[PDB]
Amino acid sequence: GSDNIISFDHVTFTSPRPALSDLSFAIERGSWTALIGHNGSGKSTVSKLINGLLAPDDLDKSSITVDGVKLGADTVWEVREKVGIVFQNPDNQFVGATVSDDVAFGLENRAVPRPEMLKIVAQAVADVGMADYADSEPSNLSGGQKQRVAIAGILAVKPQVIILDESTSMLDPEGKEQILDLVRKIKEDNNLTVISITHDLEEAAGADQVLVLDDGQLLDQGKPEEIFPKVEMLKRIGLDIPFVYRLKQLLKERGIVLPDEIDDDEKLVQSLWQLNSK
Amino acid sequence: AIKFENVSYVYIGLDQLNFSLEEGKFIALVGHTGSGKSTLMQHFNALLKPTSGKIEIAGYTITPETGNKGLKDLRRKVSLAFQFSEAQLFENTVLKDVEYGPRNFGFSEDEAREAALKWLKKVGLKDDLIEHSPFDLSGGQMRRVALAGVLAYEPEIICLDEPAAGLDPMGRLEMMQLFKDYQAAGHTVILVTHNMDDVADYADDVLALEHGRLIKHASPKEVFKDSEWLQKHHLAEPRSARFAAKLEAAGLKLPGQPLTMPELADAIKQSLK
Amino acid sequence: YLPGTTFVYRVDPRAKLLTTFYFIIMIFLANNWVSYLVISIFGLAYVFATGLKARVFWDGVKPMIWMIVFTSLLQTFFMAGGKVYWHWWIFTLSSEGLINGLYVFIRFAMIILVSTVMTVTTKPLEIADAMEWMLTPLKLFKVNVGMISLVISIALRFVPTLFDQTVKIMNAQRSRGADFNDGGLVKRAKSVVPMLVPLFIDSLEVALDLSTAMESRGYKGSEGRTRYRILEWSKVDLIPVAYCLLLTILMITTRKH
Repeated sequence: GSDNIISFDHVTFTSPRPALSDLSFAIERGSWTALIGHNGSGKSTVSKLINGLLAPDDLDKSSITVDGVKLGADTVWEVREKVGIVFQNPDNQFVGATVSDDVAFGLENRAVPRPEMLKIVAQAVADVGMADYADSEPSNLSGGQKQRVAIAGILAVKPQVIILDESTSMLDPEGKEQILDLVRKIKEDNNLTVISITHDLEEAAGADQVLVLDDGQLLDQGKPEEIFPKVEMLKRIGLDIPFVYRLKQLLKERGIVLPDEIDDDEKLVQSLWQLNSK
Repeated sequence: AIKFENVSYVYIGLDQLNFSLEEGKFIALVGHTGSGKSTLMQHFNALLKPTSGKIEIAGYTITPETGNKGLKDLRRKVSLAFQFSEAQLFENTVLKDVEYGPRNFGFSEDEAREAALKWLKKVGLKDDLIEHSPFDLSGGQMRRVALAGVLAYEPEIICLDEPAAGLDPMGRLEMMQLFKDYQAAGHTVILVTHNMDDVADYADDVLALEHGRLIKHASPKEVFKDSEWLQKHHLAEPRSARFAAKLEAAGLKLPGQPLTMPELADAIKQSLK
Repeated sequence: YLPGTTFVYRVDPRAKLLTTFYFIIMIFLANNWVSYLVISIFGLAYVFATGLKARVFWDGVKPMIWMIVFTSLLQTFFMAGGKVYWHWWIFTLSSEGLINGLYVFIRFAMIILVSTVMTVTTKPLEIADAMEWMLTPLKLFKVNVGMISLVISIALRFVPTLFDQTVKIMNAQRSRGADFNDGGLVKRAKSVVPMLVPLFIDSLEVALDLSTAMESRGYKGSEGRTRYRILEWSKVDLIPVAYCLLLTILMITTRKH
């Protein structure tokens, strides 16, 4: 059905112009939905708005109904339990002394007995892939590794929505693929919805749903193969189409037309091979 | 003509460097994370003087026993742009912050202001945004002013740490285009990026380093000729290169290895013809 | 700091801190020759039990010699008299004050000596939670101790990061063309203070982001927590206790009364 719904909402920071205005959208259950757009004007605030950190300016027209629990000042902590966030900067989010302490921070806050905490933290750290660094200090960890630990902290609590607030912005284009693969495998295994608010459209190219934000208002919602062909809209808004679609555009200008169903390297190599054969 | 002979810094470690970078060309300094890029960063203008060898930079000489007197001329000739410049903003006025660069190298007030306005215009920003406080700048705009303070006094050699770390692709493309245009004027840029696609797109000399030592120094078309070498030395590959490898794994021949997007497009167009 | 295999590194840090406090109170308490020698031999026995090289304590003591020698000289000349070797133009060059002078000296030395081991046997996090355990009886006040312990643990790892950010912005400003260190104290009022604000606001932003992350992970106060990292009393933790007790005897059977 529908897991997370925001409708008829608008937020002003504390303030010369509404950052979010009349935003209305929905999230499918157990699907990868990614928000894209120009920097500011919505991307930076949705994550802190979903779990009741920030608040809508007019609570009368609030409609945040994550998992059927209408968000409000009374029931913030239930949403906090049901939604986890991986923030942008990894250095100033690694709370706790070391790994196996950061990952168990949520369990420590939930007041569960220590042996179960040890079991769960060990299993989660093994699942993420930080088994060999189970007791390393944060200084020794190098960049993307830290993010992995953060994901473990989200994974131990058993959430239902994981929001990546530009979690892969400050990493090299190699570790970003590793973190994307890890997140996809975790989504497949634990069966949890993922909302990836990232400016990098490599993540959006593989997402099940993508939502474009213009100036605080949703502009288009659909599958990546349905929206990215509309290159003029993305260029006017201020976004550059991803690798496979940019290549398709280059071949289209080069004098050869390709079907619009192609979405990634697979079936594109097939289309080119068949075209050469035919 | 940057020239390093027997350069080695001790006490991150750098040992036994020997190379020569020419003038009027792009330079990309690629290396593994924490494998010596940051140490070689600060030797270009004697932040960290070498413990051996000699450095020749635009007629200036750097030796281990050289003192701190007269280094302002070298820092004029060679400038650095450190990573995450959003934290180095200093003055109260954006114009004052940008003109703070030339004010330390004998530039008069009128010419300092003229250079500051010219370089804000070249970086673009906005014409009406030159008076607000730098702290009031919104995100990426805060980056665009900072580079101006480094690029105000037309340094002969400019050395850049990752400038596009955390920028949208359009902003990164515009920034790289500006840097290439500046290089086209006769200067040299020494750009450091983990992002390999930028190196493949805009470079002429590639300096592949790892483990605190220099390994390869050659044009980008030559450093990517052996994928086994790249895998062995933990160095990434261009996205177009990976696409070419995947396409070749399907049995389709490509006339020459392409690096940039138009090169791959032309190569596959020739292959189908 | 320095690791090793000596049995001292095995005992509870809380026991280490309690024994250190008791030892500092005893050294502040002993005020005669016999008790001074008792505390001296106990401290040197503790040092030899640690098994560390004498240079490890000597180099740590070296930077703190100015204050101890100045205090010793000031208190010696405040009451010295008696024998005189030579007479200068002003100073009488008294000598009997030594009857306690160097005594006070060695006192501070032992103090630093104990402090020395306290900073070489345990990593700072252990000292932090030992401090939390020692201040636990403060819970009768309205102020809580768990939040203080958590923020101390956070600061003990952000402070090196803050200093690294400071040296980074120093290098950036120097590369831009600024001059800081050789401009004299007169130029420091135009170099460091106007640079101070951006690093402070960056640190404030880092703290705000950390607070946001902690509150978004479910930090419902600091009263219902269940600590993950725990330290338990061992049987070996008895060796510093009886030791302490022995000193108590050798402090009550020889006190000046």
